[PDB]
Amino acid sequence: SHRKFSCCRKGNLGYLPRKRCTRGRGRCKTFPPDVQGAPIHLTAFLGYKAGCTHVMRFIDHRGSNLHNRQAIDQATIIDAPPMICTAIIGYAKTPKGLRAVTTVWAAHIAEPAMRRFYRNYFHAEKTAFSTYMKKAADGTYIKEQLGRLKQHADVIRIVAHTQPALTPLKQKKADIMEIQVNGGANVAEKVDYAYALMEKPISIKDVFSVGAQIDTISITRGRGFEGVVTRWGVTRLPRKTRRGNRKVACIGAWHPANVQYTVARAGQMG
Amino acid sequence: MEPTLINLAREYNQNMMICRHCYARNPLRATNCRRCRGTNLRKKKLS
Amino acid sequence: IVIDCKGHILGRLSAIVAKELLHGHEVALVRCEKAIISGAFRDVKAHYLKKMHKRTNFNHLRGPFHFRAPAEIVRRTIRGMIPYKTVRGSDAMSRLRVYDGIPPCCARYKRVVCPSAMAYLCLRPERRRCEVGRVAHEIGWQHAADVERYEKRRLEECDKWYQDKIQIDKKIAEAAEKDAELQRINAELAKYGY
Amino acid sequence: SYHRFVEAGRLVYLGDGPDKGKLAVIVDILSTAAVLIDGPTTGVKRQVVSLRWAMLTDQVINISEKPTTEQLKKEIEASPAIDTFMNSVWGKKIQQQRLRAKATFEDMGKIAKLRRERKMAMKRIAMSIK
Amino acid sequence: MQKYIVYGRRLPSEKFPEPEVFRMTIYAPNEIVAKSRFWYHLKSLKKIKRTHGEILDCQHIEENGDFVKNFGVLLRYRSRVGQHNMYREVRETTSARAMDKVYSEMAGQCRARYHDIQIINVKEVADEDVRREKVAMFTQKGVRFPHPCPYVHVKRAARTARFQDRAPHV
Amino acid sequence: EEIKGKTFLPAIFVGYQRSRAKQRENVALVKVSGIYTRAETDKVLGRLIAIIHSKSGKPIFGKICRPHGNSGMVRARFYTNLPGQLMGHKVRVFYDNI
Amino acid sequence: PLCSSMTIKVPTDVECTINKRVVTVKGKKGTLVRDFSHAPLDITHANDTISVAVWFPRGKRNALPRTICSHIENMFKGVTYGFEYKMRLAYAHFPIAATVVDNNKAIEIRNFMHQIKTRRIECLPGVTIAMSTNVKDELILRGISIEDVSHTAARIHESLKVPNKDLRKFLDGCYVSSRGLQEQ
RNA sequence: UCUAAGCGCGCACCCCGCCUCGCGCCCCGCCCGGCCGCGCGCCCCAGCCCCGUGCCCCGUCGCCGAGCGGCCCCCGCCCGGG
RNA sequence: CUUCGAUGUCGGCUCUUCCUACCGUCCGCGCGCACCGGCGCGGAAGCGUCGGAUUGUUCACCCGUUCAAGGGAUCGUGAGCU
RNA sequence: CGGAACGGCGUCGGCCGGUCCCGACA
Repeated sequence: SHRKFSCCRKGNLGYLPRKRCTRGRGRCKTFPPDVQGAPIHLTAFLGYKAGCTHVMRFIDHRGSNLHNRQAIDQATIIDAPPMICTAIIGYAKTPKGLRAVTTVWAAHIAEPAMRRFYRNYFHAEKTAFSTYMKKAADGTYIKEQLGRLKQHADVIRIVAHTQPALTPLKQKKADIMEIQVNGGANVAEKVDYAYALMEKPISIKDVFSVGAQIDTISITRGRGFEGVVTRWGVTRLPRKTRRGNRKVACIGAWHPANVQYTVARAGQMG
Repeated sequence: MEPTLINLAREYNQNMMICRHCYARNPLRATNCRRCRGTNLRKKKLS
Repeated sequence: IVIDCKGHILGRLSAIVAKELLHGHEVALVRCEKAIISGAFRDVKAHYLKKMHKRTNFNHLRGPFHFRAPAEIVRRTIRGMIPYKTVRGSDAMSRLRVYDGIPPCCARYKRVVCPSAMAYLCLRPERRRCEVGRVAHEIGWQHAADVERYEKRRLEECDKWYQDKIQIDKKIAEAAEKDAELQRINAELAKYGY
Repeated sequence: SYHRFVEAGRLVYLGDGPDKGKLAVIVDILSTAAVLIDGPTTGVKRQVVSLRWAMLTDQVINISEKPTTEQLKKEIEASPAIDTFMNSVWGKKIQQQRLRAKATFEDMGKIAKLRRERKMAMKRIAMSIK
Repeated sequence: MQKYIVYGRRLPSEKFPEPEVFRMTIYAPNEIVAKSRFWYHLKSLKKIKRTHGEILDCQHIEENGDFVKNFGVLLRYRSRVGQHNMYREVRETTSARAMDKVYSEMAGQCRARYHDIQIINVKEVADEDVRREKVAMFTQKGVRFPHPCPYVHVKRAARTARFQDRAPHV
Repeated sequence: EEIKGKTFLPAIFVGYQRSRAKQRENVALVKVSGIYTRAETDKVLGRLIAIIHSKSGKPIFGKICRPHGNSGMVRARFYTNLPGQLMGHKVRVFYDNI
Repeated sequence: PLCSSMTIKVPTDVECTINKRVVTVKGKKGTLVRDFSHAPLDITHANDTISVAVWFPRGKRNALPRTICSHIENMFKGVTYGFEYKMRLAYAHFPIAATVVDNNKAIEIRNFMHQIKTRRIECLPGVTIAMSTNVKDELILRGISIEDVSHTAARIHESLKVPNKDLRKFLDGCYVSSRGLQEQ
């Protein structure tokens, strides 16, 4: 037979599998289009959500009832402790797909970034970039490696670390992100721009301008094992029903003999 | 507009042959209709 | 046995290749985007997109897996002619390497082209021959341009090496005369004829 | 479709059938499928062969229209076409092929050892001029 | 396929104390088929069954193959529609060879087996008398055409285990 | 071992003589390199062949009997029947008499 | 059997070179290379006659000799005389107005049926677009290739497509009037 | 003559993108050590520019080195909060 | 023809997929298409096909509204319910 | 390409008719 009355599916199957994010933090994944003709610009920056607020605004939207009128909107402040670049990663465009062509680390890596490397800093032996510091320091090795990137790399990225001392949280260990460098006329200019930013602070003001629109990526708030009614949006069944009303009633037909992945099932929400 | 242009447009718009099946814009002296596999039925119309 | 896949019909070479695999020969196929599939492109794409419809309704992860890359398209075609389920079949699908473009790994390997499966001999002029590389891009492969960008550089590199090889071989000819003279006089024309 | 036409008098190397490796001359064309071929100086008796068996050779011999086996034999002798083909690269290989065909398992054993020594000598020479 | 001429007569009776000898030119695979066809034809055309008749001879005819001669076969094929008629024209060295070429085209073009076709007549046509374009095209004194199937020479790729260092040219 | 220098001709154990229903393990289908027709097999018929036991390291000897098909393939029998793990494994046809 | 021969004659001024199945025709108006590799044809430049011959002609291989010769003749005419397609805009109540731009390689059409939307069309490479200095309400397009001047004509013809209504009654658009083929 | 070659436009469909996951792999760090194998022209088929060969020995004596290319080897908890 | 040492039986609710023999939306094309609106085709299954009064209803019917196609899944869906 | 009446200026092959160098208003 047929559903009789037409009703849409509940939930986006695109957002399946609905599992707790195994990746530690929200990852950039894809980065903005390079363009190949703009002042060289970094494309991203990590932030810690601080809070939300009200902002009174004046609207200049021509053709809208709000034109020449005031409005109040929800704002979301994202705390932005200034990040520091610690390395430069170049990526060749290979037939298989973007694949790295070696990274050049900073001669001096800060303790917050080193804290990320270990599970317990106090009980660890601090053996990170120990022979690297000796291989560099003179810095001749760093330039030679950067030169290898200039010929073998087509997409340049800057590794950067947040300092969590200047943020109210207790993270103490830094968060590392590969921020892409885009817009320069050529790859040799891009790595030259990167060397100037190396081991020096980057601030949100430089990365993003007021009036631009940005895409915010993060792990959502976790609700734990949720019921189908909260997790997928289904109806709470009639209150005269035995064995519960907080459950999808029928999870499939006789055939297919197996429960389909489409059907809403109870799991982790958040 | 000018009558020469009206006739020029007619050549591009109402001077045609349409098969009864393909409903296609077949050529004027078309023995068969290409799209309809060659049914010989044909006609056209004007305002 | 590295066979340049260029110009071969997918099925015709796959039959020849499956036999050499099930007979304990290790075989690698390169430039598999340049392999041909007889049939107008419209039909080929249709038969490949009809393929990508057949997926398990209950969970599409246990469903028939369709791989967009043109190398994997061949690997699935050879797998059809190989009893992959048996150890004789699994160990033989292991001895097959499929590469889209000749890769750094198979750059210096000697390459042999199987004439029986080559398209110009196999199919009549006027059969709208398609290539897998064109078909692969439509069904989803995302790296057609990247293979083209890399093999342009590889081919340019081969041309520089070719001038050197010609000078190296002209030099080998002036070193023809040796006990090789005796060996050729004994075999190449005398009695054996080889 | 440019060079090597199936004109009458084309000398044809036979590539399949009862005669493979024997030259013959196209006395007459039957259809676009077959040809009548006679090779008096090679032992192919005037027979109807298929143009799939025949492989055309560059050399073409003038023959009388409707020649007859004896007349064909006389004309072949006067023409140098058999000889030109024999000293040509294809002819040299056909002559070599006859000896390669004349083989026994023991004869093959000697060639295999020689084809290992030629291979080793080639490696030595390539190294020596590296 | 083999060109047999058969001579047969009605069994001698008190009404026919000398029955009439009938000759036919049956092109057949073997003498056994040739004498079967002869009886089938006699039954319809002369009302003589084998059970009431005796074949007196079935002699094999051998024809020389010195030169290609055009040959014309008038036949009455039978397709699922019903019996029709058809004239064919084949350039071949010998009549039996031409008839073999005739039976193979009727198999491919008209899907009729040996027993479906009945041969009304076979003959030798002259270069002047050709009625069909295919025989006419080669009938002319000068005929040069590029090799029709140069690609067929891959019959060697079968044995070369298909591993040529370079891909062969035609 | 017994085989120290005999040049040998390459060969492959393609599988046992079989049908889709039954398998005669006694007969082993060998393909002799360079032998492409039933006609060429007569030169290689009755020769001694041997396969090297991969696990044991000691050769299993055999002889070549009648030819399997029109494609230069040959049927052979060995002193001990073949294991089946030796499929695709190379077989050596000795150029020398023993 | 049959070589399905068709023969065309090379003009004296223009030079034609055939290598493989590629055809380069060079002349005062310009040089065009039309690859005819799509089909099976044997071509001889000869003393002064291009011949396209298809040996063993099948049902559809019968068409190829004439077209390849006709296409080669259009190349010849283009590099000696040059081709022109005059298409006139016809406008009823609202006047269409097309402005030539991009150094005569582009047309910008506005006020088609008083539509806010404007249409920008780019001439294909080697063929240019111009307006008529005397008749007016007429676009004269001229280039060496006969296909590439017609292809631009068509691109401009369908860009002006009345959305629905009744096309027999509503006759506003750019319609090719004369393929003049004289000059550029 | 829209098609038989050739050619342009083109659907809320289709396929990819973005997005959700992701086996595995890559780079770097600490290290930076072992194991293996020896083998490169390109295009074109209605010019096919000289064709129709070659390899035919992975032990059967090849195992040097170098060069390319592979392959392996790494990398803690408990405990306390959230 | 299968099932009776038993496969719980109608309609709803709930939820999920599928089909096209397409109602609107999309693309062309024909009208006995001036406009508006209708009508007939070919491609098209992404999206929508709802709120209610009587009836166990499926249906039926009527009222409204962004005006509202038809069907498959053991006549989809009882250790899911009623 | 299970399939029917029914179509095809698809490509082959027939079977019977008329015009065709007297060249299918000049």
